[PDB]
Amino acid sequence: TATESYDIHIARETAELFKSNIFKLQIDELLEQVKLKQKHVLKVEKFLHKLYDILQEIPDWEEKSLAEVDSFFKNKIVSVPFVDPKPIPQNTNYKFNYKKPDISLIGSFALKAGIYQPNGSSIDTLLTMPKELFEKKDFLNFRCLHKRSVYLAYLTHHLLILLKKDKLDSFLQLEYSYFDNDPLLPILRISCSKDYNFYKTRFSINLLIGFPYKVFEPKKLLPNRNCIRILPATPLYNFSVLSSSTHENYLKYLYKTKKQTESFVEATVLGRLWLQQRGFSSNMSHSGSLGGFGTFEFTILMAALLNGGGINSNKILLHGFSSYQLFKGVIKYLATMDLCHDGHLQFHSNPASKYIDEGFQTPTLFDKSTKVNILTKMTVSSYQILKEYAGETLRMLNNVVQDQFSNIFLTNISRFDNLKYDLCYDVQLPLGKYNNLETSLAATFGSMERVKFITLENFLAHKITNVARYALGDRIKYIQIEMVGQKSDFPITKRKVYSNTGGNHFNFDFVRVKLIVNPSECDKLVTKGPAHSETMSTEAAVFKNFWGIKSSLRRFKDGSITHCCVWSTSSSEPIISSIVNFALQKHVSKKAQISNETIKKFHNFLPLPNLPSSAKTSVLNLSSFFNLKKSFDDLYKIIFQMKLPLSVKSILPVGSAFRYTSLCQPVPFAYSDPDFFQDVILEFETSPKWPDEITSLEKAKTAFLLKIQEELSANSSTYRSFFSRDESIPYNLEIVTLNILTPEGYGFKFRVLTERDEILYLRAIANARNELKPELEATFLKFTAKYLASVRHTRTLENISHSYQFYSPVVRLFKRWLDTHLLLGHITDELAELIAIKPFVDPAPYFIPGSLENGFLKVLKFISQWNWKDDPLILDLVKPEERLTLAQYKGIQMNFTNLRNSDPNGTHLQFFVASKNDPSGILYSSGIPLPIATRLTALAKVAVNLLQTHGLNQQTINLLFTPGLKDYDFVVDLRTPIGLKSSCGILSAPSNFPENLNDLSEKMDPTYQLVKYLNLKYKNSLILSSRKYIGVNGGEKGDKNVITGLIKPLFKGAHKFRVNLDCNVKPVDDENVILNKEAIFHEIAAFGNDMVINFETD
Amino acid sequence: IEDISAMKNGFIVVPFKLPDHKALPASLHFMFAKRHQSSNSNESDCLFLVNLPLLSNIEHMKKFVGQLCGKYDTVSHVEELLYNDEFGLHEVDLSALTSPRNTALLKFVDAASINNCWNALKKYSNLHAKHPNELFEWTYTTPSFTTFVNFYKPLDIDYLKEDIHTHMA
Repeated sequence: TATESYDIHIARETAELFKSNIFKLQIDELLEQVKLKQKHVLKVEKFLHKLYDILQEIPDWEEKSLAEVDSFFKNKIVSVPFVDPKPIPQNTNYKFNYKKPDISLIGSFALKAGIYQPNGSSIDTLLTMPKELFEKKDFLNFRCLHKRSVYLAYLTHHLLILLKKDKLDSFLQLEYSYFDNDPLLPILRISCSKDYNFYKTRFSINLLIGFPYKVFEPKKLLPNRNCIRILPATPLYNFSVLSSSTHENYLKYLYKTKKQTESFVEATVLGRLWLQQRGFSSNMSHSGSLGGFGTFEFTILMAALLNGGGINSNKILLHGFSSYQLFKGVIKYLATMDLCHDGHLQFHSNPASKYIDEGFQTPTLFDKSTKVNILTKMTVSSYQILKEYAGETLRMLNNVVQDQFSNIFLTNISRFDNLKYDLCYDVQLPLGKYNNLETSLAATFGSMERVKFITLENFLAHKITNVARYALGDRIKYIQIEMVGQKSDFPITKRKVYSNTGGNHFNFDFVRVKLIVNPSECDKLVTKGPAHSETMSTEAAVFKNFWGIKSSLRRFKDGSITHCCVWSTSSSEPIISSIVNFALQKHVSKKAQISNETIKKFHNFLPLPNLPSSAKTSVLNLSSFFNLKKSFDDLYKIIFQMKLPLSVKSILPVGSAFRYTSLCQPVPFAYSDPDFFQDVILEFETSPKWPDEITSLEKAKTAFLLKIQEELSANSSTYRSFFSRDESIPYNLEIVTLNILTPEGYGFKFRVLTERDEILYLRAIANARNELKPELEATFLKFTAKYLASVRHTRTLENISHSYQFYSPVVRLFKRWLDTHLLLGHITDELAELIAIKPFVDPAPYFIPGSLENGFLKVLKFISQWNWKDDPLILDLVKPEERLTLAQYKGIQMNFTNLRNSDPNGTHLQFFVASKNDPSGILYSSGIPLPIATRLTALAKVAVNLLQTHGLNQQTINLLFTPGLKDYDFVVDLRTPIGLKSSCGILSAPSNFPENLNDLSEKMDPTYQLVKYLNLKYKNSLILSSRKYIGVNGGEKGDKNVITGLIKPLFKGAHKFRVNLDCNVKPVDDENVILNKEAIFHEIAAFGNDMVINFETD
Repeated sequence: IEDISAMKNGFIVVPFKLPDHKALPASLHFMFAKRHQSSNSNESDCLFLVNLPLLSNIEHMKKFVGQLCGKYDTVSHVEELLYNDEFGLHEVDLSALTSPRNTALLKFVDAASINNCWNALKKYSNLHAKHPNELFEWTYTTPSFTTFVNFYKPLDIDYLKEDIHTHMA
């Protein structure tokens, strides 16, 4: 009913209003920003008018034999752009002629939907050859196309004459190209160099040669029909021929729809930009490009959805929809309504559009009026990717919290293949000439293939796609084959695009195979094939032939026996690399050379643990961490079950190993590793007997640890234990940890937490004089991070890591990178972890990372673009579709803006990083010196720039992990007397704990303590940085460290002598003093003494 | 600069020659000293010292005062170095709250000891100008490998047990 409909409509409007209104204003602004100025439209319309005159003056010539046209052109500059197969005298009875064309405009310019493009835009001018130039059999065997090419050539010759005459040839540029990069459809392109000069408008003019509507029986050109007699259907060929007859038809259809629908043009601009950012266009995708779906296809789809589109032909879009509603509705349809394997859309350009739930296994948008499949230019692989981008955009459009406009329209994700995709393989294919293919190509490219695929390039891209898809199975989600160096333009003096690059005579330099990985399956040992039975099924025969020597039979745990291939894991590369190499060399070309060295370099920058079969262990394998947890679990039981004066309530392990983030994988007995001792929080049942002052409280806690240690030593003597001071909570001098060494070779440090602790820190803040409150706040923050927030941080990251399998190795590599640049000492592990998770929990408009390279580069890219003065980082630490609500998100944003009100430049707090775990945004990022924050940003920019400039390769990757050590006041080289690489558990093996536990210390980093105490002494005046992981980053033996020093800007000039200056100073007169550099240098040299090898000063 | 023996606020300038290090290319460290005024009983006969050299301790300060006594044939006995918290570890009394950085006091055994030292320091402060080579070298305590790794060692269990057992009684 009308009232029912109205109520639903109002309910929906209200539900969508918040985002709808915001989006509209953003849309309005974008459209103004990209608006074509009327002066430019008018200026090209002036040239277009002259062009029409000139063209109208080209005289008809005469019916000519192929011999005659050949003679006509032989002596002239212009060549006929005959398509392959070019006509031979022996097989061409018909003849050729030119007569005056009907001129018309098509495309965006004709629909007045043009936008300002820095790169420029094309105006498509349609020149229809008269019907009498055609015989009704001309749709067959390239006849109409050869007629078309001569027609274009004759036109181009006479146009050149007439342009010379009007003096226009001095600023005009003429060249051949292919319409939509379709090699069957050469066109002429006119462009301007620096009154009819339209250079400043950024337009180019394409002269499209078309056929009259319905010159050939449309039913004879259906996708399932053959039109090249050699029979196999010729859908590619048929599309080129049939659509050459429908250009005006579609312009009329789109113009009519535009007139009916107020926001059509605006929605068209939104579609164009959305597709453009994602690397899509109308260009032919069959020859190794991402596309077949550009502005034209978007508008045709939108128009179809404005006249039905449901499974029962119901309207999807209404004529009164805002541009937001139109765009969103098209995206939603693309996301959810399958047009390839499971269905297709039928429409009538001349009646209601109907979704039909049978698929043709190729992208299909079928016009019942014209018999054209609008989506012919799209490969299956291009369509699958389009549908995923549509799904992601639909999710973004439904986000009622974080603003997605920039992600949707304003972010080019296509600039860098290594960010857009997870793995990219460069494939050299020196196939030689066409006559060489019998040996250079493993598959036959014969008569049937040429008829179906038209070009070798189409055949080759499809072959490589099909081979890689079958070989990789569920290891991947999406694939693109790219013909790199492919050209679309060629001189008017040439028949076609010619190439001799890449050791071949085809239109590409090499091929790039680009993958979106499936992390749950990508590095599995077994490629599963068909079931084994008595006689070979077709599927099993195919599998066996495809894999050859790699194929075997295997019994699975469930009792099944199937054909399979078994691969070897490697720490250095994904199994995918082996498979691509094997499959391409076997089934594409024996001459194929496959390389992907970038992924190996990133893999090899993760420290290799000294564990059995380490070099053969997947980067995705977490066994090291699982084995540590298993050891902990055994100890947990013993302590939890102990009879003590209070019962144990909780034992909560909170160390980096429990959330898979430790820089090095844990190795038994590797006690040199900074992360060897894993923190555990121990809580007893509540008790009113805990002391009400911090010294007595800590001693009471220690008394319980003593009882635990006593019981452990008595009845569980394969565990060893000792007590250690924790000096990291400033001014709490009595904290003791119980350090337990398990028989499996792992270390755990236990601290007690009571319900009294937080109360005492809060009381200390309340009691402190105003001047001191900041220091007590900082102490309380350190306490909170260690004892309170560590449990939720660890539980959250452990849990969601299962949905983000590449996060663990990515964050570990990120920490390694931070430590190589001496930053890790100032950046908490939690802050590093939360920055690194950004590309995983908030990937848009990219996909979630599916390789080590992809994730790591995304973290650096994020940092490079993060203006931490202006913007917070707010994370929804959840698995992919508990999320922050609108109110919660705005409340966190207000924490940031409040902070910036009194800290507008981020002098006190730079990186605001918040989540549901920490809405304050400052728990893990407080107390960082400003120069350290700026250096981190600077290094990320340096990294991104190095890669944009010099590309991603072995040399530039090495540079990412090399410190520059420039712009420092001083640099000190240290060497420890004993190398720690081995005892850190890194392969360049620890086997026991020392007899005397006092000797654990002999394999610990003395330079860590050195730098710790230097920072404590000189906190007021200097910033000192060093490596935290000497085993990892201290060279071949793990014995070299560096200290860099910065004098705080506060101490570069003189000051009044005051008793509380807290700086090593010298007098400059009897009233004023200045920092004394020479004395400080001698102090530092003396402090490190024999370990100080070199000391450089600015 | 050599002519600056005392600062305007009453602090005497007390320079030391810095020992050589293999890794560095005769520089001075400047400590500052003034007589301490305190109505507090345990802060009697003290010099307030600003900018003590790295890792200053009672042994180093006794050596210094002894060199002064030898040079100027005088008698001065040092009792204690007070409030030398070079690493800032005791800057806030968390214990009290839950119920002068880079400076210290050098305490002498009696009024005569400090007076003698103070007179000797006055003459010491004029050496920079008159006889710079007569300034005393400060030889830093130089922590060994063992000293740095000691920070990692277990707490002594028997000391700990005793400490905890007694405090809890």
